[PDB]
Amino acid sequence: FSRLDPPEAEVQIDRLITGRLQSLQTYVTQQLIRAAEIRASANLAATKM
Amino acid sequence: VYADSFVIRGDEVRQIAPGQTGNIADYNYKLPDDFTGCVIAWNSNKLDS
Repeated sequence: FSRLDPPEAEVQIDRLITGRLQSLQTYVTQQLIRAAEIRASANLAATKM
Repeated sequence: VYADSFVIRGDEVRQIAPGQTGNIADYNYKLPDDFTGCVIAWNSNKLDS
């Protein structure tokens, strides 16, 4: 926002908004799969106990 | 539609664009960041000078 002229800068920061959004989307997706294999083992512990 | 009209120096004809600072757009006539519409610039050394 300091060096770039304002309309072009908006273009260059579109990389950072969707770059971090892809990083949260990837991180959340791994937790969704990883919570499935824990609930498959939480239901195995609740069955054993 | 909302028109405008003024005469400036030829050095600062590119200073008018949105988001450009200087002295003409800092003291006399500024355009918004979200400016929709455009300008028609042409040399007038024959008439105004």
